[PDB]
Amino acid sequence: TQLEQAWELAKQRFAAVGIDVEEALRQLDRLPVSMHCWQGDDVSGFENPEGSLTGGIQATGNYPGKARNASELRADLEQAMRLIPGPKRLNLHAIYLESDTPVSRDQIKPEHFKNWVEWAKANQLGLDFNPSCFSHPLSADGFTLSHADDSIRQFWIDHCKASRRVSAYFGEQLGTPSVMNIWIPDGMKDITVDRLAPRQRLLAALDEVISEKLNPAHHIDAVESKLFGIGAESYTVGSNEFYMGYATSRQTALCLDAGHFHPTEVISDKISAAMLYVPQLLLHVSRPVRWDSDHVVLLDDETQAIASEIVRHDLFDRVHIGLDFFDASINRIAAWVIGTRNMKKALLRALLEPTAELRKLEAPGDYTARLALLEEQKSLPWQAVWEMYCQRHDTPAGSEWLESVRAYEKEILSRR
Amino acid sequence: TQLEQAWELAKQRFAAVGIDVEEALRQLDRLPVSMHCWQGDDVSGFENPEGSLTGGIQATGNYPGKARNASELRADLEQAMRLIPGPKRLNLHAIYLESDTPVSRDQIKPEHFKNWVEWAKANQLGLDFNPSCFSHPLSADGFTLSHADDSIRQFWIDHCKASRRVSAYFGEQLGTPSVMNIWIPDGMKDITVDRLAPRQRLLAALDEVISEKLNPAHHIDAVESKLFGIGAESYTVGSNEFYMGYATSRQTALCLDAGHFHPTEVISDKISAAMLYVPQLLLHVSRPVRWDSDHVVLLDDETQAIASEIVRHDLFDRVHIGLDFFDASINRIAAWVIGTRNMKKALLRALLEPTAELRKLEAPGDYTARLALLEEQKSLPWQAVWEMYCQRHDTPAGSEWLESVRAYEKEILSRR
Amino acid sequence: TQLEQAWELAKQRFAAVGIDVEEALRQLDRLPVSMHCWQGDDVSGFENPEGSLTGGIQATGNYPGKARNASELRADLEQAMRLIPGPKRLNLHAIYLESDTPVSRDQIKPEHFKNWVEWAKANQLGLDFNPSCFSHPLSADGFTLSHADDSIRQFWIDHCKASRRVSAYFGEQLGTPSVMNIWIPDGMKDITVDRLAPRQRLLAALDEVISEKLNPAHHIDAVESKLFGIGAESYTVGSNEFYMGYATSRQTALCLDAGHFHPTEVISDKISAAMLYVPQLLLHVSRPVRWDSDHVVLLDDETQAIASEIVRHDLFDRVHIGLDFFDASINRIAAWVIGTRNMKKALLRALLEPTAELRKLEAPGDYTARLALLEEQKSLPWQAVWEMYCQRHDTPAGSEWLESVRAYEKEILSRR
Amino acid sequence: TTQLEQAWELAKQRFAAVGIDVEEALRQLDRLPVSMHCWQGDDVSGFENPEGSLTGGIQATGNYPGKARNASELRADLEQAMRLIPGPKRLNLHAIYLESDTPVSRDQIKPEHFKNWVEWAKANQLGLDFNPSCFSHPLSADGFTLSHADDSIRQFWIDHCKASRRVSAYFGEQLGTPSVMNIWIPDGMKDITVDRLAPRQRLLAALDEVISEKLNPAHHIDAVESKLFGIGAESYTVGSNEFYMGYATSRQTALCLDAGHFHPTEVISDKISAAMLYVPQLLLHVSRPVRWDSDHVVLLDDETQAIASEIVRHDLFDRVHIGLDFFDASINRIAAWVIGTRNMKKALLRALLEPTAELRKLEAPGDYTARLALLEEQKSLPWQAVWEMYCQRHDTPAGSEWLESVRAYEKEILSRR
Ligand SMILES: C[C@H](O)[C@H](O)[C@@H](O)[C@@H](O)CO
Ligand SMILES: C[C@H](O)[C@H](O)[C@@H](O)[C@@H](O)CO
Ligand SMILES: C[C@H](O)[C@H](O)[C@@H](O)[C@@H](O)CO
Ligand SMILES: C[C@H](O)[C@H](O)[C@@H](O)[C@@H](O)CO
Ligand SMILES: [Zn+2]
Ligand SMILES: [Zn+2]
Ligand SMILES: [Zn+2]
Ligand SMILES: [Zn+2]
Repeated sequence: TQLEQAWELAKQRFAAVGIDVEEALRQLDRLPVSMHCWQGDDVSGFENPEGSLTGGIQATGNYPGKARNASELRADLEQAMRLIPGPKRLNLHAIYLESDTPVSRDQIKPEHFKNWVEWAKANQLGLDFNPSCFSHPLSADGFTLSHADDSIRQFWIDHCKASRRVSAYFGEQLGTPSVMNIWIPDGMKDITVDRLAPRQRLLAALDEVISEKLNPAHHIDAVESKLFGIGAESYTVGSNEFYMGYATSRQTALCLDAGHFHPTEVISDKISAAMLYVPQLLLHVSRPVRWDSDHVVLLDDETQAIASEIVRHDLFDRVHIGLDFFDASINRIAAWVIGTRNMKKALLRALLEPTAELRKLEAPGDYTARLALLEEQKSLPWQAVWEMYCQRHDTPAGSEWLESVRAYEKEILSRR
Repeated sequence: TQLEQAWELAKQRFAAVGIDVEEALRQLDRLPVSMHCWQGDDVSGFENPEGSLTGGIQATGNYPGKARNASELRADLEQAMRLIPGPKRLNLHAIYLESDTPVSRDQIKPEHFKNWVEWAKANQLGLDFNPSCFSHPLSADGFTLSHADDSIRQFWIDHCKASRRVSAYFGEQLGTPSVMNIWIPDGMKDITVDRLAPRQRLLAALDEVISEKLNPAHHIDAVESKLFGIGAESYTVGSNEFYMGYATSRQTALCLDAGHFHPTEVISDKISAAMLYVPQLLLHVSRPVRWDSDHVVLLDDETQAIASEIVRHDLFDRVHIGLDFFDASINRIAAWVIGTRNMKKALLRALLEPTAELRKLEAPGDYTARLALLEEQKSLPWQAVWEMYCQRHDTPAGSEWLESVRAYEKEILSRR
Repeated sequence: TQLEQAWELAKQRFAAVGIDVEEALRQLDRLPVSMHCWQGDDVSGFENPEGSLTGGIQATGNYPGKARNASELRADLEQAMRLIPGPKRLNLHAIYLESDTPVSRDQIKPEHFKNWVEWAKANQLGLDFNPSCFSHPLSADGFTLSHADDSIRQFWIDHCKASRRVSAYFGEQLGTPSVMNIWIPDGMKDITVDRLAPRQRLLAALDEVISEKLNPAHHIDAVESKLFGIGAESYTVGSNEFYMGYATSRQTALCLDAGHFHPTEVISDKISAAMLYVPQLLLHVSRPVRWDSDHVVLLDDETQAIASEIVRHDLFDRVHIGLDFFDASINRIAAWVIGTRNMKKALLRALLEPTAELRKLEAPGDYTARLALLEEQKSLPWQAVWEMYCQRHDTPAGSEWLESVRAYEKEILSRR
Repeated sequence: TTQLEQAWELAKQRFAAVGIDVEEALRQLDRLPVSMHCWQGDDVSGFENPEGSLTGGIQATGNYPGKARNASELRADLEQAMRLIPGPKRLNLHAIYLESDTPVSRDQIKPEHFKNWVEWAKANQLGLDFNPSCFSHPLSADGFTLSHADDSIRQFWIDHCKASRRVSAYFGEQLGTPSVMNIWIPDGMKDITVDRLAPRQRLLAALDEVISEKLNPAHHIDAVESKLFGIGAESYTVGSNEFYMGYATSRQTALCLDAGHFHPTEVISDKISAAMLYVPQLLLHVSRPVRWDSDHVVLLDDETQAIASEIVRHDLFDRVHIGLDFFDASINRIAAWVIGTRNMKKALLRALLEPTAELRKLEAPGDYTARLALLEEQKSLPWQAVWEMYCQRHDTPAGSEWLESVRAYEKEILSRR
């Protein structure tokens, strides 16, 4: 009732401002968030779980309950999924393959993802994918695709090519393209003499990695740039410009990770620029805290700004919204929960924006009104709309979800 | 009715989290916001109205309607005040003095501020003050109080000494101490050989400037650092360390300006640290956009942070909340309206936080719940609380205030 | 004699480390620096000299002696040039035209630059050009090529196409291609609603601007990204990505200005990535000081970094080196002097690097040798090498050149 | 003569032209010791628990072989570096570097657990500086130590620090030079924080407790080191800049400024003149951050140079304590120390060779053109020959050759661990 009242009051309020709450909700239903699987087990995977996170990335904290196998992960995702309203997808890492016998990265197969697929099918989730170019013996020098050693490079070329097939298979089965993100950690710790050659090797390898033409309705290739990593602070082969060059020149999607840029730099600004040269965008929405730290997405400035950028431009299809974080210092199910929910709260908010009006004031140089309107948006009752969205998806509206998380912990997590 | 309705619902919602919205309102009214006079006329002042803004600060935009005299300013202020709910104060600069005849900065007197005082009483506003140490022949070298020339330096000293006397007068008259902030533009543009001599002279001058012991119930001295300014980019005499040092040893108030630090640096963090060392804090809430640009204050991450830090620690007495912006690209009144309501909105939300519980969770390492609840706070119905606050203060609840501005503009600003 | 000896020694030290100093000088002679004309008059131009620098760019300080016409400018330039060893070019702005009658920027013609051309011929200078998209009533809104108004746009587009015609003229005449850079201040000062449309317009306009096919051997087009400017702090139409995309897609040259990026962002890193996609690069070596302040180029980390990347990669043809600074607080000739000499020094030091060796150490994981070998170069006698370069070029090797300035000052600048 | 001699003589003249006395410079360089950090020798592992994980928000990156593994190795390693670095040095010790047969609780160390250090110090003519170790420890696992809400955890840390003070004083007493004892804690939060006051308040009262024992300034100086953020502690730092500036001022302790502990673009060279008008002394942790407090080797760069300039400009020979702070585990540790050390010294030399008075004078006259121009020209003045001469005079290799030695030491020695 309370929700209902609150909701009805809000319907009016916004109605008065040319804002349709019901259309907003419906629109929110068209914006699936691809939840990254790796937040479930600290990016450990099933190749070699107990094994060491490498690649300039680090999961911090020692919170208990990480999932230890596929079975647990899915149980975890599910618990998470039932507290997050609306559309979601699952973003899988090659290292999350399910096999009886070990599989050389350069030999993976669709079959090794069969259980995921099936589960996706039963959970009504699309699947996204990623070759795993880190935490590997051959990723030990700090180079994979750009590595000078031909064999090494080949092996990474081979892994990604195969990964494309797994992806293609995902969409074939699921009926939704699987976006396949290519992120390599390649780079240097200190003053480099040759940033050139390594960029060149990368270029050619990427080239080779994409050679195989696959059906766009099943699969999409994306590239992710990064500024620096722990242990590779000085130079990243695959820089922003490198990939911009690449995505543009080869027409692949471009992945923009919110924690991968310079201080003060924001990907929300990059969206509109990039969409004029690259077919599609993949966004790894992350919260960086002074480094690509991978903290949990908040309902904050940048998250909201990203959201607006998407929504304002009706990028329902060319933008694949993903999450990218891995906080190991809190309950991971909650992490996913909070992050996911925030992303959606940010999208809804953007969807409740009287954008045409504002676009309008703006085009007219009425910057006073622009500012004023945007700021007043913040005090409109959008919470009421969020809470109803939750309820229509039979998801807790408020803090109560924590209880569910606290109960699953008790019964399941505490015994791992 | 609707407000009353949303109000009532919010009352319960918050009550459920142990928050008494009524109390919150009462507390808000204990948090005066000191509106800066200079946004009204782009810091032109009345000594030399038309006659260049200098010191590394600048007002941008050529939006019409700026006040041209004290009369216009008070009128503009008043319009602003009626759209801003609750307690406010006016923060004045010396060049805003009123005299028939010109007055040397080194010879200002209370009396050049009499009108101000009477208006202040009429409007039930408190007054704060500031020596004007820029826009002046005597400051064109880029040094005032740190000036090598004994004469010039003496002039600035004397000017600030007189100032304190003005300020002290305000406190006496209004029954509320007047905080007088000390801000100099002293610095260098390029590579500097000696950052020491200027600082030594600044130190000596300030001591000289505050040597006259005045009644604390009437006046308080504050000092504000800065990192860089246009045309004094390389070095700044009164830096952060300089003034933390000064305020700490001399026991003056410390002034923290949100647009005065390094990229990513935040004053929110500084509050709790500084207060452990200085007797009072003066906050210059400002929005920087890649420089000390003085844009209008938004209800954003940082402003919220600021509000939270104050409130969480019951900083009602020791913190003097001020604004510091000067957008000349939009309507000045709106500027003040958006900024002040934004500050108050942040405080109010801060007042509606279940800090005790959060504190307690935090104190137990319950970081999962801290983050969750923190985040869930963002969706509690504070907006209903704000709107009733606006209402109880006969202030517009929403964007309708823009119509008042628009009206005033047409009928009065259009005529300037 | 002293110099002579210094040389021999240096000559030996270096050979001792696989470095041929003769060969460096030779190489240095293959690296011209394009001196920006605008430093001589604080970007006043001849169109409307006494008129007002607009564009989010600024010139600070009030150092006397500014040139006020082509004559002075060329006079000041020559004094500079005689104090700067080796190759140079002049980079001209459209507003530096010479006409008896005022010209609409959309109608400039080669003939408006004939004097510059003949002067260039007499001084063995190549010439570079730039359309002027600021300090103009048609730029007063903060938009030019991306203006929503078709006519304004048109105006700017037109101006640009004409510019290209002047540039080609230069190269046909001079026998070396003129690089024509396109920089526009378009952006917003505050929170922007629509970042997409202005970029779409920009895009289209650009396409139109470059439509007229020119002789590559005479003319080259370059686009220059920027992050933010004063009074346009919140969003910049031609942001990094926009032009990265653009240059790659249309295959124009990319212009990298060292003062246009985020804090801590460096163009030195961008060189080699950009070069795998764009056919050419134009560098605007500048020194930002917490904003694109345009201070004089120092022989510092980034300047040196920039030089290394060029040299390391033998980008003797695809990279066009130019300066970009305008300090109005010190003698302007001095400014060019210090600036270009510095750039030249950075280049030589880079040419003195035992690159093939370091490259090989780094290819082998010999990071220890790398780092040490890198820092030791800093103490080899490159100076004996520089000073000889200077002697051979009949330029002061040392600080003595300050005297020629001081004199010129007296003698000339002093009457202005 | 030797080429070096030639080149020296030439510089000798060039510098005398600008009024600089090269011999005077070298003399001054010898009054500016660089306290080398011991932890670069073993990736901050310590001896308490040599392998067993670095914590507190700092990390050593790189898997370069050879790390020293005990006080003997460390000492030998330090020696090799020292022979390749000219002039004055000091050694900066951390408590975990203690030497004991038995295991010692941090809160109970004693002067006796560093006796070998002291002895070797006198032998080598090194003054010793010190530090309590507040990380890589079970009682520091929650991320709090001196500011921990827990009374016992707090007490523990407090006790260790108090104790650390006695060792430091004992170092001073023995070496005849005060030992600067730096206080750095990793205290902070990884994520959004509710109560930034409480901890800071606790830290405050703890510090007061920590320095309540009156010791001989001639033997001991307490310094406090602020930090912005650490890995796993990115969002809040108890001992923030303002925290310690306020602390050092109000308590008159020295203030530690770590070149890698501040915001993007923030520089410590700027802080020196400011800081010194309020605090008695300064301790500098010259370090090279690369996007985070990563502890990369100090180079001859813009900031290192500026740091030096600021010290030398104000003849800060006694109130400024020049230390190094870096830990790169991806290259030969000896080389690391060597590079960093000489670099600092190179910078210092440059400052000594600068014509300050004239520069200062131009500046005081608004002759900003001369100033800039002259600053730039210093840069191509042959300070190098001077440096090569400082090297020779201290029987340290002048150039790159030092690498050959590191090479050989690694072959024989390092290549066996
Ligand atoms: C697991 C995943 O591939 C990874 O987080 C990348 O997206 C990258 O952003 C981290 O540097
Ligand atoms: C007008 C006012 O005194 C001024 O804005 C100062 O507070 C300072 O923050 C600007 O650098
Ligand atoms: C004058 C010149 O065209 C201009 O400075 C541009 O290069 C741009 O870098 C300034 O923001
Ligand atoms: C080992 C040493 O105590 C440590 O490096 C501190 O100085 C601090 O700067 C690292 O965050
Ligand atoms: Zn990512
Ligand atoms: Zn201020
Ligand atoms: Zn430029
Ligand atoms: Zn340190």
